[PDB]
Amino acid sequence: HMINAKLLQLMVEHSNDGIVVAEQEGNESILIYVNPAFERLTGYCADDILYQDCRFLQGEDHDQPGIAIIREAIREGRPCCQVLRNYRKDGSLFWNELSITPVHNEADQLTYYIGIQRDVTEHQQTQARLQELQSELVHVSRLSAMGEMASALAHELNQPLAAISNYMKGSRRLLAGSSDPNTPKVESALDRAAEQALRAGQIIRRLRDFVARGESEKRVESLSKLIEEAGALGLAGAREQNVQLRFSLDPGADLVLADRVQIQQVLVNLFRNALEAMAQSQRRELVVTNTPAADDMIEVEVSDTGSGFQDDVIPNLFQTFFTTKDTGMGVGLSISRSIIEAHGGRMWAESNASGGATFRFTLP
Amino acid sequence: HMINAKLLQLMVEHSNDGIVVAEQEGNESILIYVNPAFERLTGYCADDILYQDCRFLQGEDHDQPGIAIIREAIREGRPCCQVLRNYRKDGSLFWNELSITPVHNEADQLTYYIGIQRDVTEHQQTQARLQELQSELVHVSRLSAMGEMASALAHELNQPLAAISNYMKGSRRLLAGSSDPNTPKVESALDRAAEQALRAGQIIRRLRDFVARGESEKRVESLSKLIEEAGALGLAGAREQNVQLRFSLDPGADLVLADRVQIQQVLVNLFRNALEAMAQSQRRELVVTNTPAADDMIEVEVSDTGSGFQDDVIPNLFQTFFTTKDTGMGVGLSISRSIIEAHGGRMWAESNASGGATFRFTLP
Ligand SMILES: Cc1cc2nc3c(=O)[nH]c(=O)nc-3n(C[C@H](O)[C@H](O)[C@H](O)COP(=O)(O)O)c2cc1C
Ligand SMILES: Cc1cc2nc3c(=O)[nH]c(=O)nc-3n(C[C@H](O)[C@H](O)[C@H](O)COP(=O)(O)O)c2cc1C
Ligand SMILES: Nc1ncnc2c1ncn2[C@@H]1O[C@H](COP(=O)(O)OP(=O)(O)OP(=O)(O)O)[C@@H](O)[C@H]1O
Ligand SMILES: Nc1ncnc2c1ncn2[C@@H]1O[C@H](COP(=O)(O)OP(=O)(O)OP(=O)(O)O)[C@@H](O)[C@H]1O
Repeated sequence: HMINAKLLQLMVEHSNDGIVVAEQEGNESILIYVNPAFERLTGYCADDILYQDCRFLQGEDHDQPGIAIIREAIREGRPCCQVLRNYRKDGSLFWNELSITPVHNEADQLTYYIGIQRDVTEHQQTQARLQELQSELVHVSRLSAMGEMASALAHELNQPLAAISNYMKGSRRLLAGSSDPNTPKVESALDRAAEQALRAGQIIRRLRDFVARGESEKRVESLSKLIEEAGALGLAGAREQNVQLRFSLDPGADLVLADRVQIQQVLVNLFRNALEAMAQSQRRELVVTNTPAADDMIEVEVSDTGSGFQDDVIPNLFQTFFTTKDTGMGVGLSISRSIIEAHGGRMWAESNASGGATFRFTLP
Repeated sequence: HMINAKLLQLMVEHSNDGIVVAEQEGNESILIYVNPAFERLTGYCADDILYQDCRFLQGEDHDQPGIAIIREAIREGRPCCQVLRNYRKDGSLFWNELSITPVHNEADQLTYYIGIQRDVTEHQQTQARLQELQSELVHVSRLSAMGEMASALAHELNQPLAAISNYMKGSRRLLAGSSDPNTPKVESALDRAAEQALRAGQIIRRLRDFVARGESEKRVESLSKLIEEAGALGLAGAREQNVQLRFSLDPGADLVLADRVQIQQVLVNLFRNALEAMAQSQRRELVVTNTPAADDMIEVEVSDTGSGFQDDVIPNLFQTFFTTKDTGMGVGLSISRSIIEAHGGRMWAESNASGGATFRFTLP
């Protein structure tokens, strides 16, 4: 009609997408045409797999929810789109997105099917990794948050509880030189008061290390990889708010010794902090840069042109619970600073020439 | 090469996927064939859009990154796959996935292109909302974890600190009827000891309500909608780990009064907990069901066939910090029960007949 059928077949033959045509034979949907893209996608030759049902690509994996959906859609004659785990000739696993359209041929009085097949292995794998990274980030966020919470309340209670015990020791000394008949009752009451104060010390340390159970070591980590992993989580919104991203990396300064989950959470917090500071900024530029620093250490810098720092803010930063945000907890930077220094580096902040914020840290 | 080109054209014509053929004319890739699927996808008639470049679907939206990728891929003759913001005839926006394959016809000495076009508007939208839900979950996880923590250490310290103040009041009472010369010194020391206890009392509530700032809003919420949002986060792996999902919902008993972020986080925890319990299970079945239930309420049930509960476990459940997991906090169920009861319902647990766990809650 619009185009020669010979040309249309030529396009299908050379399409980069897997395209097959199948023929209904009872409970079989036997292949009657496959294009070279389908031969590459599946690793099979056309002369081998023709005139049998495509379900052989599943091989052994039959507990897939999409299989029943396809069978019902074929039984109803309606099209369908499902993702299945298929296996190529060499046995390698790929996820195959099947777009199947049942078509009825009047000339044959027979039912055919056209299937467009696309490899979504790369989509499934990066998505599955993001769910790992999302659950990993949530887990370490909750653990470290209560960790900073526990050390904060412990240190802030350290002074009043110690004062209580000091007043007990002083009162007991005053009561030592006493002959009053009620003195032993007072001394016993002061004893139990001292015990309860010490027990409060026991309690806070007990619930502190209940959320600190499970701690890690360090390993060789690629900065490129962890910057990309942290960016996938923390920088997902740059395009919608027009933040210009620049990752300036040093190939000579790419491998560091770091525990990947702690540096991930530092960068996620820095990335999110930077996006928030640039919400109302006219210039929106985020730069990440690595250089060797200290004496045979390596420094990573993340600078923004965001809302920046008032004169009083910078020295109140990296301090537990300090925040300028209505809903901020002010623990992100405090946890981050402790993490970088525990890795053998230093972490600090400064205003940049554009009125924004610059954070630096070093890693070995 | 295996089927008649007329039959192959018949399949392309009736494919549920948009399939077009274009012809290179300098910097133009003019349409020479579109199938009815593309006419429905684009809302245009074939007689209208033939023999012009498909770029009219972009309209004015030319600040799309895929346009440069497609233009260069066409210039190089290599295939490409990009998603673009296109607008149909009525002006409504849809996201279009373009698989373009440049093909060379020797008979013409001309370059053609075959394009498979599918509407991915829903995929892009559910993914963008999923990115929102992930950041939303991280935010409230850290907030609520320190929130249930703030009440936790306060409740465990409530007894020793109250005892300290009571022993101060009792000691002062004993010292009232005393003539010993050192008594006024003792009384003054006991006063400051009591003051430090009260100051420690202030401290825990102060650091408690620093994380209680954003805590107290409610709203009308759809259970169907929030179950799907929670499922997107918590149940993302059911298909890939072969968990059978069944949501048996009643549309007449679907709308409840609930604060959506807190119930979402309750469900996310239940969904992840259920997947973990079925990690080593031979039968993997997850059932979510809503029914009318109480004198004013509607009940939602989440049942699994997972590892279930040892005989001693259930009575320590819904209790803060009780966990059977090496890395667990044991606050999820505790936070969940407080959230559901604050929303006017009740929450409890029981073992099911398959050896797994069943959780129920009700909402108005
Ligand atoms: C045109 C067409 C193409 C198909 N391609 C594939 C495929 O590439 N991989 C696959 O695992 N199943 C594929 N299937 C699905 C199988 O043909 C089969 O219908 C499905 O596994 C469910 O059928 P069953 O319930 O009889 O197993 C395709 C089906 C049709 C109609
Ligand atoms: C076969 C084919 C189909 C195309 N279909 C679409 C389409 O449906 N929507 C769209 O926005 N662009 C589509 N394009 C892309 C445009 O034709 C154009 O190449 C693109 O906008 C980049 O070229 P330009 O930089 O000259 O605009 C298609 C291209 C080809 C070759
Ligand atoms: N990129 C930045 N630009 C400007 N100010 C920043 C930037 N990053 C952090 N800050 C400042 O640091 C303060 C503390 O931030 P921090 O990361 O510790 O926590 P937060 O963002 O307030 O809260 P939360 O713990 O919920 O993430 C913020 O209130 C803000 O004033
Ligand atoms: N669906 C379930 N099947 C079996 N056991 C479960 C299920 N849901 C919860 N549990 C049990 O309840 C215990 C407490 O769970 P809870 O939700 O309070 O926290 P958690 O999963 O241990 O930790 P976190 O709060 O960090 O997620 C778990 O250790 C687990 O043994």
